[PDB]
Amino acid sequence: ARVDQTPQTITKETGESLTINCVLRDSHCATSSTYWYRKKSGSTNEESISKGGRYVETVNSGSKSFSLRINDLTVEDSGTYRCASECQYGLAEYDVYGGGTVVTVNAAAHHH
Amino acid sequence: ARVDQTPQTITKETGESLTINCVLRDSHCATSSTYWYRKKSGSTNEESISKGGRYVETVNSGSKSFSLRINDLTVEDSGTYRCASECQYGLAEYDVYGGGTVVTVNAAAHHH
Amino acid sequence: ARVDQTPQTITKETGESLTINCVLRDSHCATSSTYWYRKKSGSTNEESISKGGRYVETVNSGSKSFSLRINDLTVEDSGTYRCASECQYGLAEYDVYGGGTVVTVN
Amino acid sequence: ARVDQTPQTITKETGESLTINCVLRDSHCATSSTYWYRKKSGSTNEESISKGGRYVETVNSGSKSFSLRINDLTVEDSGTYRCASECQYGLAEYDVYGGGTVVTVNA
Amino acid sequence: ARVDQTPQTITKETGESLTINCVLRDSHCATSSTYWYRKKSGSTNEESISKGGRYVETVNSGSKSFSLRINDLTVEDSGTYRCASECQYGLAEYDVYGGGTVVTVNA
Amino acid sequence: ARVDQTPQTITKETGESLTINCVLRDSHCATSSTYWYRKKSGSTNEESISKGGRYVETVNSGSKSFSLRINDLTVEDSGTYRCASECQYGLAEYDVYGGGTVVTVNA
Amino acid sequence: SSRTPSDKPVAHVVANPQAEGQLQWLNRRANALLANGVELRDNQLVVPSEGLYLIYSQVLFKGQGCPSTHVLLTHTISRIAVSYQTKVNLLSAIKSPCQRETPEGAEAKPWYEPIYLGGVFQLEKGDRLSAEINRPDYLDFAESGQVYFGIIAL
Amino acid sequence: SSSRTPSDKPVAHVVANPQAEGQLQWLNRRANALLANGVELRDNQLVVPSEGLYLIYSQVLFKGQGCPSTHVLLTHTISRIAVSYQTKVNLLSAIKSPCQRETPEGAEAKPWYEPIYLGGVFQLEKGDRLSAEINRPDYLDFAESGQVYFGIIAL
Amino acid sequence: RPSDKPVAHVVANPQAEGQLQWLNRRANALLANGVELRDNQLVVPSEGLYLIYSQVLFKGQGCPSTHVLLTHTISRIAVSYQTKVNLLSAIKSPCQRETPEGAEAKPWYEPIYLGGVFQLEKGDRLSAEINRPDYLDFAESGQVYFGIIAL
Amino acid sequence: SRTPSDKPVAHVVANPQAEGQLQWLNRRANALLANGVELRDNQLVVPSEGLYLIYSQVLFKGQGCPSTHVLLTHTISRIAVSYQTKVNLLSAIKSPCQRETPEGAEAKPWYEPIYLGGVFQLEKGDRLSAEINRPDYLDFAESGQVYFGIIAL
Repeated sequence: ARVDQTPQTITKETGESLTINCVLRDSHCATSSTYWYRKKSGSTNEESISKGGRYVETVNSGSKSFSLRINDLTVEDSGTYRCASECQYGLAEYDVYGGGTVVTVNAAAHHH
Repeated sequence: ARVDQTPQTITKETGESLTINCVLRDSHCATSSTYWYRKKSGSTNEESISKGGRYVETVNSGSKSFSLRINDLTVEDSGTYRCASECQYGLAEYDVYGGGTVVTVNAAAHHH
Repeated sequence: ARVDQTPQTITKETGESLTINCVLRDSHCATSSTYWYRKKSGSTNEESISKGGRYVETVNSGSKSFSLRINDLTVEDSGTYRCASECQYGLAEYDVYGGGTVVTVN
Repeated sequence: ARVDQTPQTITKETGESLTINCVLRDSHCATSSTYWYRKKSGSTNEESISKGGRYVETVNSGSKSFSLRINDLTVEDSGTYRCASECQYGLAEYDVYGGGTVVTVNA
Repeated sequence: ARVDQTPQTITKETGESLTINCVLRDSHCATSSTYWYRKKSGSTNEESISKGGRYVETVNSGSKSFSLRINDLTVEDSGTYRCASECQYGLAEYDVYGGGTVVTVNA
Repeated sequence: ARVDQTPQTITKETGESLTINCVLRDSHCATSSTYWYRKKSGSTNEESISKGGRYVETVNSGSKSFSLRINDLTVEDSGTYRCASECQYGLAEYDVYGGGTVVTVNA
Repeated sequence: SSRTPSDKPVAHVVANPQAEGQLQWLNRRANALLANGVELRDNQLVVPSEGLYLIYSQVLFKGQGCPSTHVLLTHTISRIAVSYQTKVNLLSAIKSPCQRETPEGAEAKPWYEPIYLGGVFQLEKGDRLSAEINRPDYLDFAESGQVYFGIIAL
Repeated sequence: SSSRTPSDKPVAHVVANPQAEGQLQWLNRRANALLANGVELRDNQLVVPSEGLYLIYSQVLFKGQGCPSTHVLLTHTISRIAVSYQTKVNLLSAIKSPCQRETPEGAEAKPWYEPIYLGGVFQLEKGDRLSAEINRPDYLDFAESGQVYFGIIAL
Repeated sequence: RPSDKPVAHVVANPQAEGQLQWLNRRANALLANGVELRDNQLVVPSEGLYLIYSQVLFKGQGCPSTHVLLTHTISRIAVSYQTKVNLLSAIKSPCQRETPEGAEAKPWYEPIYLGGVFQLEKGDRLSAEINRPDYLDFAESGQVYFGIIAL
Repeated sequence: SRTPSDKPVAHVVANPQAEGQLQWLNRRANALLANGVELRDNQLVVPSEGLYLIYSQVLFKGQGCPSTHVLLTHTISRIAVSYQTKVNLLSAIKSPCQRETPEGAEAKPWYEPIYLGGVFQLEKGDRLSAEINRPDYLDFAESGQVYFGIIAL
């Protein structure tokens, strides 16, 4: 099924770390050129997530799987996340996608 | 142990094809400088198998493992076959070995 | 008069827990063979409660008394509950019963 | 103990600078809620020392130590002076005490 | 011999005050990170003495010596007392110990 | 008794062969993780017997029993020989012991 | 109406005051409990579920004089387990009931000595605990909570 | 000081006042003592804040010296007066004879020590008044610490 | 068959004649879910409300004329306050007369039990101790013990 | 003072009070552990790639020759990040007792030391460990009789 994003629907609370895993099934796609796209709830932008800091990316070529750990979760980090990979064999060059949505609730902020 | 041969003892019949696989365990050894050696049963000199014709060599870079398929099997191809690889990190150059024995049985024996 | 079921009528709400107590007054019936039966409002079957899980039974043979606590109450637990016991002295063998109704509102 | 009143049984002149220092050892007690109590010689009643004037208190929040300097020392200031603090951790709330005596001689 | 406990065997009476003095002989050790450990007679564990109240510590850096005056002596104060210090010169970090025993009888 | 040594007090001159049997009565003890100890002429302490060697151990988890055949019998020592096992159920972790006496003379 | 819902197997049984010179445990009395599965078979409590329990019991001994000096007072909680079918003591205590002076003349001296036991233990399904005393002729169940015995599922 | 454990379960562990004289005055603001999560100390009585199963315990240390009446009985009882039944009833009780007849007639110095401990689990309701009591408050030994105390805990 | 929470019930070693040593690897004894047994000290693994208890049985075969004082104390050293303080303690005098003497036979037994609820913190070291460990009777089972349980 | 050494170094000494075991200590006089070398669970962790000198000595003493024929061994092992299996870098064996359990005579304590040293290329995070087979014969009574250290050359 050409890369399989595994955690489809996840629900975390403000202050957490969610891991999204994708495993490649196309033997032409490489774990070297990977990209991540998030689409903030209610808008259709699919901006590109950058590799660094709050977004740590773990790649393992042996099992041909990559993940994207998001730490210090806020409520502004709720949206549909996609993984991507760059494939190339003969004269053909393409990329592959997935899918998985996150919903984050707050902490109610108990006032003294 | 550095380098693990999977087919330890095989007993195929004349007219067949055996593949012997080796897996690298040291992250300093490369699947690029791979070599194969045969020792014909009854003699001591270990000969260097030439990759071509009956001796075909395959490689898988993800798991750092290589194999050697031998086709058109005769009965004179019975011996102890080893794989080898060249490792090199900083001020170091060494090589690694394994082990795996072959017995090929012939035909006739038309029981009358 | 041979077994006294004390909570004759209980009305509890969905989720709570009712306890039914029975006390033996005949010293020939044994607390080793106690039985429980419910008859759900609208059914013609006396069912036997199995001793385990939602149905916990506590017995004290010194007082010849046993109890039946039911937890996680639904509205499907509305019916008439009876307790039972097996008696045996000399050549005599008999059984004993009581009476008490349960209704759960949602 | 949990509070260390340092200058014990001092005997000075009808002068001044009767500094008594106390050191807090329990990390649940705070140097913000500090209290001082004196009990004269021969009496059966503990009074509450009020700060200001003759009784000045210097607080050291860093050192978890506080002091109580008594100036213009008179002869009616002969007694056992104690220091106190209010401690509070989780669900526990208590207070702590020490000990230290002063005797004043006159010219 | 890298710190010298002077009072090796001392025997004082219940209600007294013993001072145990240690002199630094290794010029790398500092009188600032000094620590005290006692081992109560009959136990196989050395426990750590706290600095305050009944345990008063006097330090003099000129002779690189520190002392430990212990007051209100009971019969529970019989054991092996050792002194310790933290030494550090350049790339090396170590600590040093001593030895000295106390026995108290009642009255 | 949680563990039952059947062959106990005996006097077998040097040179013999017979198994000493221990039967587990606590169903939480395992036939594995078992160790054996023999005394030291019944004078000082018990020794910790090592693996195999001059000692024989028979284990069968079906019968919940382990044994000790006295092979290559020389004069090592006399005393009470004990068997032991490691038992553990849920939140509990405990062990069990045995006992049995052998006396060796010579020719 | 039992308005309070509550759980965890619990028991606090008291001696029968109207039981001559014997220790019969009761639950159908004032401030005593036996609920959520604990069974009283033969002055023995049957654990209804595996878990960690707190076990406690007290016995108060009273006699109207010490005639002989051959009296040893005991109070013991024993356990028979499914895994090891022998009665073993979990908590035990002994107390000398008459120190000395064995009342020679004009005895008329009621003596009182209490004993309390408590501890935490792991019990399994079907375990049978029993609180026992040596001389049930010295039981003083005349007042209120002078003799009792209980377990509580922690 | 900031605490990192939001604990609850109504609890109380009060210890006797040493400064008090011949009385069993209970305190909560002393060192290793607790009184929180709704339990209030009214008239030397603990007031249960919520229904449930509680663990009740108390210890008393009796110390005297010489036997004047030769037959003294020391009592220690924990009582409960409940909103459901407004009469003070004994939950746990104990009796102890500290001096068994013989009273040294003529010689001196013989301080006797006899402690009493009580503990049990009970069902308490909101507003129940529990009380730790003794018969002779002139033999109390509240010297040192934790020799006489009284507490409840919501299990 | 689950677990529960920090718990401990340790009993004295019977084969330590004339000494008090708490053991955890013995029949019907517990030490699990974080409680540590150091040098006869229990280390509280979590801050919270705990139940601390201990019983000791003292036995002697004779009454001396020194007015014997038997003491039993459970102590606590906290990270906040580095001093040994008594949480629970009791004292008892077992021998009233002037030694057996005329009838030399005094097999006396006297037990003492302690119990209470406390708030303990991480790293606190609790210790149950007695002043005269020469009269300790660990002859039978569960006659001397010491334990804590997280309430 | 002036100590611009800056080079990975370690020289650890046996614990004199720890009995029947080889537990390494560094906070002892004339022992060092600085400039990146960390000591975890009786293991030295190399902080930087380079050429190292590894050495260790053990002294064995026993108070008589039993009939077990003890084979005293001493090996320094290296577990690498590249190859996660313990491999021996330096090893030595010594037989101290070639005589029968002294029949009428006794005492006569035997002493046998073993020293190991070599140069190796080590990587970051490699865990070196000095170990012996019979830690009940270790004689750490005096000073510097058992030790183990590396220095970045």
